[PDB]
Amino acid sequence: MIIFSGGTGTPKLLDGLKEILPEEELTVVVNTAEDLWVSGNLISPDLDTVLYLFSDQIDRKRWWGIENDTFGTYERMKELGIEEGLKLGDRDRATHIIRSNIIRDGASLTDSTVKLSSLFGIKANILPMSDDPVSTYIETAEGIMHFQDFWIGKRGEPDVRGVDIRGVSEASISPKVLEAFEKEENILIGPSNPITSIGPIISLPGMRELLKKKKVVAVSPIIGNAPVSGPAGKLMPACGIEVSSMGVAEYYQDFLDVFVFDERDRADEFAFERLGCHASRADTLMTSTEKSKELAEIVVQAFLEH
Amino acid sequence: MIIFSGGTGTPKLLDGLKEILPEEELTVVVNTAEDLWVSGNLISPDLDTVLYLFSDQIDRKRWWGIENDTFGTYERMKELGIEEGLKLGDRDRATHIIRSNIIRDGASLTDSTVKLSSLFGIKANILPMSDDPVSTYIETAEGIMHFQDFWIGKRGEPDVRGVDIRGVSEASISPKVLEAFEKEENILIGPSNPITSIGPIISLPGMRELLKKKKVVAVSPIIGNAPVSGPAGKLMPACGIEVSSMGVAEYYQDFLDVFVFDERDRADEFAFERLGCHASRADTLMTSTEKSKELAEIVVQAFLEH
Repeated sequence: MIIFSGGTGTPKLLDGLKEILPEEELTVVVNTAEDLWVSGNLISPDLDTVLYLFSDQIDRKRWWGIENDTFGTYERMKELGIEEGLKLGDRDRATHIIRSNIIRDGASLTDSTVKLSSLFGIKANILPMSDDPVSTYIETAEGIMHFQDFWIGKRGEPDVRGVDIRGVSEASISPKVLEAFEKEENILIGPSNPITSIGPIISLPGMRELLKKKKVVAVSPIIGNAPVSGPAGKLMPACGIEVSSMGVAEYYQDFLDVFVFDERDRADEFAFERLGCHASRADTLMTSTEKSKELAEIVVQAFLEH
Repeated sequence: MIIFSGGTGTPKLLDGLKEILPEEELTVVVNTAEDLWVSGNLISPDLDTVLYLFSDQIDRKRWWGIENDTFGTYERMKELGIEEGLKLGDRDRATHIIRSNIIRDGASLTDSTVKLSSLFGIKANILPMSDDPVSTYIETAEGIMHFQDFWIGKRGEPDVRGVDIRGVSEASISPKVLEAFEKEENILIGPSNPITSIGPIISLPGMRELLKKKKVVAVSPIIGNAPVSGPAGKLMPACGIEVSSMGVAEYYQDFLDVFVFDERDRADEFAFERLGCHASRADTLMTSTEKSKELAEIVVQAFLEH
């Protein structure tokens, strides 16, 4: 199975999915539009969260970075009054370095990910959406900046007026992802930000037509009129998208077969049918692995049913 | 006073010199032929050792790196079986990052040294010999490799048959070093390897002729027929130079004015006179700060006696 992952939502679901399906059969296509070179090394946050999740080292408190990691370099630089831009732990930096040394030798982002997977003892097939650079810029009132500066540097406080994913049009779907699509038929879109987390992946050239030829299931990241977390509350409207389960559904309308939204919503299931997709409800608020596992089972059943 | 520094000998002597002269008056011109980009960031080992020595953070046990530094990142990669090429501490890596972010922004190695000096609160004037890239390669029976590969990777075991300082002829003396020379009259060559620690500096185009117009004092790094530490024993003969204080003096013959070698030698003062330089002996074996101080005093006396 192929899972489109980005943000913190999907990795939480993958946390449960990896408990009901053989790891080898799990192919995670990760968003790279957040990738940034920092302190000489490439940081692929969405790629690393999945790598750490599948290697039991993810920090389940923030759902990014390594559990109880040290910050020697980060602290020393802070004493000198220098800010790396994000809290880079020492063990986490090793991943950036190992990945970047591979890239500096000529290998691709996919190559480094495959290697990191072996080093971490991961059986799942973790792959970046593309081997090409893609960056997400948020057009706010205070000017145009990178997603990082906006979400981390500004705590997402600024007001968003637009979103720009640069390079996506010029990018190419990873060769190994196209290979996976050649042997797969089920695609799961995790409950993440449709604009900045998932959008980049589906925005790649040839992806929309590729999804149309497959069974696609998606889980709503919104439980009502606002997402469980993330800057989805601002980024979505700024793109002319209603912040609701119905909005997300309409967004994937072109290729969505099955949709799964939260119980609390209790929305017109007949309305979803109008969009051309079968919808069902479940508890999408994953407060623990067990809750994630229960949502993963409902999702699997969604693929099995006809 | 200007001091040419490289290796571990000169910084040990600087440790004593900074105790008997005002630090603001010490300008250190540092070797950069050992500089390497490692794990995404530039490492200038000779520059850093001096930076750490003048900021009271040098590790006096190995005379490189920071005292009681942590190795979170280094250890993590070791567990994964990946070697960076040398033991990089977390605090030390901060220095490489701060320096590299500056170079990445478009500034020079000298510019980054000025900034790091401010951050560290150093009064001494630390300058790299040149802003241009220079790399020391060691020609062995097993093949040609970088100094680091030979000294750290192979532990200095290979049989040395040649030394190649690449880029030195294309490199230029740092403009700030030329400016410092314009105002200085006394130049000191610390007791370091004359081939790879001092050699690169005096090999820069125009440097030799520049040294002739000044009062130069050198301290022999050889006691007897071998150096106190380092691979000078292999590198010197591999360049047709006899491993002795006399060999060192002949190497600097073109500009040496005063030579200081160890007492354990008792060599013909007529021999040195023939080379055109006043010579005297002293205990050049610096086993402690006090011994370095004692040797630094004799060195200052050498400049005073003229």
